[PDB]
Amino acid sequence: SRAEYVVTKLDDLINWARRSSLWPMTFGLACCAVEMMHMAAPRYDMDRFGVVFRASPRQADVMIVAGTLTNKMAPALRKVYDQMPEPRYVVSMGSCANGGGYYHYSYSVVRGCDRIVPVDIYVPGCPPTAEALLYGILQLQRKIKREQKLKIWYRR
Amino acid sequence: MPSTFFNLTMAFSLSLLGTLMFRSHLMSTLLCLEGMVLSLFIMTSVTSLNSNSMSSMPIPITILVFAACEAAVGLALLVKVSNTYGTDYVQNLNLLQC
Amino acid sequence: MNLYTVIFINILLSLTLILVAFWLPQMNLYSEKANPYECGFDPTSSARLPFSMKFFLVAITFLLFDLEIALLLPLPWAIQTIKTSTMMIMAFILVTILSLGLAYEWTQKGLEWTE
Amino acid sequence: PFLDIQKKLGISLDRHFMFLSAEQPYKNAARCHAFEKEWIECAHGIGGTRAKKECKIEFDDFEECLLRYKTMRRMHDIKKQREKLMKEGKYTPPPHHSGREEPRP
Amino acid sequence: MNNYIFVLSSLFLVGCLGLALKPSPIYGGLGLIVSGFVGCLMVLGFGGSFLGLMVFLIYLGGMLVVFGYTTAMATEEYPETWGSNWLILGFLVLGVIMEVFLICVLNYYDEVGVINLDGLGDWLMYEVDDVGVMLEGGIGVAAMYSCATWMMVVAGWSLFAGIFIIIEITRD
Amino acid sequence: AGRISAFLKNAWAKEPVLVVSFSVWGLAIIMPMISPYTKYASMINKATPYNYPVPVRDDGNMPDVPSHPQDPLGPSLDWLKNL
Amino acid sequence: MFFINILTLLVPILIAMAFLTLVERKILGYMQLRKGPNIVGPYGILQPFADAMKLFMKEPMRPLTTSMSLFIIAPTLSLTLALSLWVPLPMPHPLINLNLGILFILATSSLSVYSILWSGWASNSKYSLFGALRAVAQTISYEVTMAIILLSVLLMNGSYSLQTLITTQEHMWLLLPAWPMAMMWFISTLAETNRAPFDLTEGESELVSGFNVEYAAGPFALFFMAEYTNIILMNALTTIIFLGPLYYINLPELYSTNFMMEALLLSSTFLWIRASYPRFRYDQLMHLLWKNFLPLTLALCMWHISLPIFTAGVPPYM
Amino acid sequence: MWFEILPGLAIMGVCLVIPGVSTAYIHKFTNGGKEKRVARVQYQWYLMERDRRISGVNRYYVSKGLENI
Amino acid sequence: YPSKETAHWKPPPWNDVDILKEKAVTNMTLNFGPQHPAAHGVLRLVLELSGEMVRKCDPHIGLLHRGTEKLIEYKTYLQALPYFDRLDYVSMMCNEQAYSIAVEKLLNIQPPPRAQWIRVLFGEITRILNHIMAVTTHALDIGAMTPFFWMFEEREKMFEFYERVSGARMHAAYIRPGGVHQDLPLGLLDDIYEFSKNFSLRIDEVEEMLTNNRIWRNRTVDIGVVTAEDALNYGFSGVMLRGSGIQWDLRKTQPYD
Amino acid sequence: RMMRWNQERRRLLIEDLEARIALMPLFQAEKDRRTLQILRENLEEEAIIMKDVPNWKVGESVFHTTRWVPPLIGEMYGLRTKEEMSNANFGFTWYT
Ligand SMILES: CCCCCCCCCCCCO[C@@H]1O[C@H](CO)[C@@H](O[C@H]2O[C@H](CO)[C@@H](O)[C@H](O)[C@H]2O)[C@H](O)[C@H]1O
Ligand SMILES: CCCCCCCCCCCCO[C@@H]1O[C@H](CO)[C@@H](O[C@H]2O[C@H](CO)[C@@H](O)[C@H](O)[C@H]2O)[C@H](O)[C@H]1O
Ligand SMILES: CCCCCCCCCCCCO[C@@H]1O[C@H](CO)[C@@H](O[C@H]2O[C@H](CO)[C@@H](O)[C@H](O)[C@H]2O)[C@H](O)[C@H]1O
Ligand SMILES: CCCCCCCCCCCCO[C@@H]1O[C@H](CO)[C@@H](O[C@H]2O[C@H](CO)[C@@H](O)[C@H](O)[C@H]2O)[C@H](O)[C@H]1O
Ligand SMILES: C/C=C(/C)[C@H](O)[C@H](C)/C=C(C)/C=C/C/C(C)=C/Cc1[nH]c(OC)c(OC)c(=O)c1C
Ligand code: SF4
Repeated sequence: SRAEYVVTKLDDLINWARRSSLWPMTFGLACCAVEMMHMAAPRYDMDRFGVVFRASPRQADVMIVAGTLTNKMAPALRKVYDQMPEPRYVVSMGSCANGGGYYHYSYSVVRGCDRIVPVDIYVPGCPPTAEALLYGILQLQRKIKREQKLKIWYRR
Repeated sequence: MPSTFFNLTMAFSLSLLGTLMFRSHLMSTLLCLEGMVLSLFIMTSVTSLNSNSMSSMPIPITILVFAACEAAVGLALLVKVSNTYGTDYVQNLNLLQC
Repeated sequence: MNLYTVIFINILLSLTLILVAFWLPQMNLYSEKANPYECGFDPTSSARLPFSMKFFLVAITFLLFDLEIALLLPLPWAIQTIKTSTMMIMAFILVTILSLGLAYEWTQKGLEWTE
Repeated sequence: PFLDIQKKLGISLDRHFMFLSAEQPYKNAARCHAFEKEWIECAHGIGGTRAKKECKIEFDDFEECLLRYKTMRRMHDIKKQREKLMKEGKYTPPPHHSGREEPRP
Repeated sequence: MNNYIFVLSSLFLVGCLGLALKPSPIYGGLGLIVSGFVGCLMVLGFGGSFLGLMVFLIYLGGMLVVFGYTTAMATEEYPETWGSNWLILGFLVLGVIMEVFLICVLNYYDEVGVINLDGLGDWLMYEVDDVGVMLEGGIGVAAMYSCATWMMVVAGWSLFAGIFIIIEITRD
Repeated sequence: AGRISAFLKNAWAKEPVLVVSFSVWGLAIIMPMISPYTKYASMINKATPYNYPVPVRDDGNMPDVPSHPQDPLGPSLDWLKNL
Repeated sequence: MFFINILTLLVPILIAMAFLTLVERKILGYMQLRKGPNIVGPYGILQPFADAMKLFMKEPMRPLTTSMSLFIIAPTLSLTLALSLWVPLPMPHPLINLNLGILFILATSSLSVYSILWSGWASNSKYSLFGALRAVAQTISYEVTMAIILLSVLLMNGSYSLQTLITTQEHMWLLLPAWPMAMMWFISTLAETNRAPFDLTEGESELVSGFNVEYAAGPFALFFMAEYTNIILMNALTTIIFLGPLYYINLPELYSTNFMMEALLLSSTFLWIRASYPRFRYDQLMHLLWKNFLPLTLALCMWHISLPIFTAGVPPYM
Repeated sequence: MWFEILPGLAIMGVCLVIPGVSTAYIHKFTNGGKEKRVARVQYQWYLMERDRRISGVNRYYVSKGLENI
Repeated sequence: YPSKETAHWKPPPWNDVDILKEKAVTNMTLNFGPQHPAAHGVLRLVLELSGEMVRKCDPHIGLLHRGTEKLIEYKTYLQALPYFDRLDYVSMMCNEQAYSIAVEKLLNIQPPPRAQWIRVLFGEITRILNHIMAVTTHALDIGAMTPFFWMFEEREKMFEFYERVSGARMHAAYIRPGGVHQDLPLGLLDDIYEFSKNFSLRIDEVEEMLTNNRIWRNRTVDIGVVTAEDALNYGFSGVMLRGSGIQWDLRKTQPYD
Repeated sequence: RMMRWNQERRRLLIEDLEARIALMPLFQAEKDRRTLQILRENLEEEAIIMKDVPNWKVGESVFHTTRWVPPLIGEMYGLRTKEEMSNANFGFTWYT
């Protein structure tokens, strides 16, 4: 119907604004965070996609888990994630974050950040190259593009 | 003008009540001494403007000049009261009964 | 009247944007989201405890100098007087004692923050 | 004063802006300059106690110019009597009091 | 617009009522800014200008310092607000009732003397030189540099001495 | 007289803000004393006519008070036009 | 017709504020050897509107420890005073013509410091309280000199009216007889607007975000709109005071166009400065302003008191 | 390149000229093709009030010259 | 005259100096990290604060303890090599060399002449890598963010040399006990030389922005002063030693390769 | 250049003030007449309004002196519309 069509284009409108402004939380754990700094470096310039690092979880949209999550740091990662306003997305980057990686069998490591927070995109690698992370970030925008919140509200 | 002075004068009385009726903080009693300065300044300013007495308009400025000094001297004392007991509560300033 | 209108218009815009910000988004409140922020760990004490002011002496010296601005701001009208010699002499002295007061505090380590 | 030093030295530190009729910047008279100048000249040299009775005419006029108690009273009575007539319906203000005059010049 | 000045003085009154109940000095400093601003608007309504903005300027810097001192010396765990305690909340509400009563009462027994609600606005500006040029309050305040130079000597000395006074008071 | 130059050069090297501040402070107190224009500051302020020049009744013993403003008598502002 | 005149002030300013966020991100980009935004629209021109829309669909935060009345008031005050600073600016004819415009600018600017203080205090968080107590320290630093600098410049102008600066600078910028005060004035405006190397209240490096760390969503958007409006205004004010644009009574369009070019250029230098320097320590900001600028400003105040006297150059009252 | 900054810098420029130009024209459109009269002192305010009274349409900007006497 | 209510009054002190029960000294305790732009990731710096003055520093580490030393025990001497890439994960090939020289000593073997020159070549590329990260991220915390973007373009190019020998931008796993894994690909020394001829201009541009800047000097001069004798007693090494005047450098005093 | 331009502005101000002085007699003549009619027009309405109020003397002064006392704004616009009164109290101060 006309209203169902209008709701669709309003859905694209709000998605587009969230796709075009992803503000990751300044937050990296280990060597994977070095490649996340390279994605911010001139060659890739994530800023040109509208991606701006913000220190405060209140001002951040995306949490990129870029390094190993140990048991000591697990509660703190969850707390800054809880304090992220919604909508909010997690990119798990690297083997350590993806599933433990080189430390999977360590007594002190969380075997994957997805035991602690819900993860949207998994980026393989140890570390993923800055392009691999960039591909993952741009794969998160397409996930948002497929969001259908307003349309589903209409059919409730 | 008649209605304004009554409201201004009652404003001064409320702050005199505030100054004379302490609570805990000494800082709060200092702010009431600034409520009184503000009421007096506004009365003097309105009096001088209404009567067209330009030669009296220096006087409201001196009230502010000599009211800051008290606020400065009052705040300087409040630092010494805090450096002794760690708060500015008036109930602590009672050693001198004996 | 204009100056009252333009500022209500400013206030209403700031209000209107405030209302849209709170009633438009989809809100999901729970205790762990609304706790205070402190870099990922729980605060060890409320933020309302005393916070020592290491520049307090400069703070109250700002008040004294702030009122000495109130004495220099009439100067643009004062240079219109016939008694130019008087206006100038009073102005020079006023600025000079502000400077002499500033020099004394500077040499007394008054501008230095308390450690 | 308690130590008439200013009078002794012949200077004037604060004596020259004591009252309304004092000198003003750019020769701008104060409100009720005429009345006050009369009262201060009436009570000059005869002393305070004599002046309180023998310059009561000058003072009560200055007091009326400054505070205008009788003026507000009088204009309150005229407006309140007109309010009463208009409610009954025995008086309609003139055109020049209802916002329709032929302005001067 | 005939009630304009009456409302500003009524707001000023409350600001000092709230101030007199003495909540946390964070809010007592907020009442002084709003009373300072309200009072600034009164001096403007009566024809002032320089005097209006100065008292607003001076009280903006005073409460800045006062704020710094509150967070360091006059802060407790649960700062009190006007609604924090039922007893203060009672006297703030009751205080507003009284003025609505005192104004209505005193207006009943004189009608003109003190509060003349019947004639608000009629008696704000008494006289005014309609063809004037030199009438700003700044010209009157500026007389300190020529005519009332004594005012400025005591004012300047007050501030000059104060620097010496505070440096000794706060000295270790 | 010899050590001062060493000090002044020293301050000028490492504290020009204060050396500039004292110089400008002291240069502002000399310039009115020696300028040949300081006298006109009062005169120009006195020559600006805010209030109405209220005329005086001509009794008959006023031989140096103009009758008409375009008379060759009275205060003149030629010194100000050609200033 | 006056309401339409508000529209043609508050809307162009708000649009110009938004694109300043884009110009900031691209000038900082190319200065850092990258491109800044250029995907969201042609050369990123839509990037500002995306950020705004996203922030007003973000969930707003109501922390449990927060004082809500001041928490909400503070951002509302911030953006109100940012827009209110504009109504007296003569370009070349102001929307609201005030005799003491300069004091209205000084007084409005000071009152906007309380949005930083109240928000930080109302957040009831340690990092937000650190940010607030730097706002207090920063204001105590620049307030005294900033007012006196204005006094010095206005003794060549004759009044506190902003519209009379147009006439003072009819034949020459005030930048020439006053370049020492312009140098000190310019640095004050960086301190007034919390701009690098003086972004001490925010100061992401030391404080996570300073006073607005607990703010998200639309309330946090209002704080930024206020910050970037002030940048344009303070540089717009500096253009009127010191770089007087060409004014011909027959070509008021000329004054606005020239006024804009210099205001844009000065706004760029704020972005240029942010890319070039490290951040001051807020204790050192006080020492800069009290031990360097203040001694010079008092001397220049005494210089400019005497200067019209011994050249017979007193400005006219009107 | 660096000139790709211009598209945003040019928008910001157009935006900053609308305030000055629109206010100047609106003043002429609401004041009979003349600059909005400025009144700094009481004397100038008196002239406007007198002009408002002698205009005949209760508008200060409708000037009457020698036609009127 | 005693009265029941003042029965508790005491005579004042003989010199007006009233003894007071010792006042509670409480400092503000603040968490500085882990999630903090200056913590370098996983530092929970617990600070005791008086105003903004630091009274005590209490670094809580272990937020990135992953049991590398226990995991190494279940690996061979080759399986364990990549753990050393992830220790100082900004100085990868330098870590591999430290591990390689240890095992070679225990094996009693010598790497061949060319591989020692490859390991010193990449040993010094990694130092330039490490010092860019140290200098610019240090300048980034202080508030100067531009130099970071200039030098991380140079790091992007040095990562290209890591990838052309090993196939990985960071964790090369290239230095191995006994030598290096593969020989340099043809044409790699030209690119290293092309980069090196231009790199000192890059250092010049960063220095033009920091070395003589008065806002950089004020933030760094007289800050964190450490005396020589306390440097040695605290276990410091490297620049923390040579910053204080101590003349020590293992490349000079106990040379390897 | 500031000196030479401020001196020129001082002459321009003197010319502009001399223009006002040349015209104050005409404004002063008009102010008197305008004020006298308005006072006469309130007097012609007090007589109508307060005919039948005992002990009312229409036009009675409140001053023992017989010197001319200029009227207040409240005396002068007090029997007119509130718009006129608001104008006289805030006309100058609110114009911006
Ligand atoms: C009557 C309506 C008119 C307005 C009335 C308010 C006028 C202003 C009064 C300001 C002073 C308030 O007066 C107040 O007195 C009370 C006792 O009653 C004292 O207050 C003390 O006792 C009360 C009662 O337990 C406690 O709630 C309070 O915390 C404590 O400090 C203070 O001294 C003063 O805070
Ligand atoms: C304790 C603090 C003291 C430190 C400060 C000391 C400041 C002293 C300043 C002295 C400067 C006064 O400088 C003095 O200026 C006046 C007027 O300006 C000049 O006076 C001259 O001009 C005036 C008008 O301008 C004429 O009316 C007058 O007839 C003529 O003499 C003097 O020739 C000059 O000597
Ligand atoms: C912070 C709170 C602020 C709220 C302050 C109160 C605001 C309201 C103002 C109340 C003051 C009196 O307000 C209003 O004054 C007018 C004249 O001025 C009174 O008088 C009015 O009516 C009377 C008849 O009764 C007539 O003479 C005439 O129409 C007018 O004078 C009104 O009876 C009263 O309603
Ligand atoms: C020991 C402690 C005290 C020492 C410090 C104080 C010293 C005094 C310095 C202040 C000097 C004020 O000096 C005083 O100025 C006033 C006006 O300003 C002059 O007084 C003048 O006032 C006005 C000027 O328009 C005239 O109408 C009046 O007739 C005339 O006397 C005095 O003649 C002079 O003596
Ligand atoms: C300022 C804004 C920006 C866009 C900047 O350009 C970039 C993108 C942000 C930076 C620099 C850091 C982003 C996240 C983060 C907290 C990383 C952890 C970290 N940080 C380090 O140093 C800084 C290290 O140093 C050895 C580390 O080991 C680790 C593990
Ligand atoms: S996955 Fe590899 S590169 Fe990433 S943090 Fe773990 S060890 Fe480091």
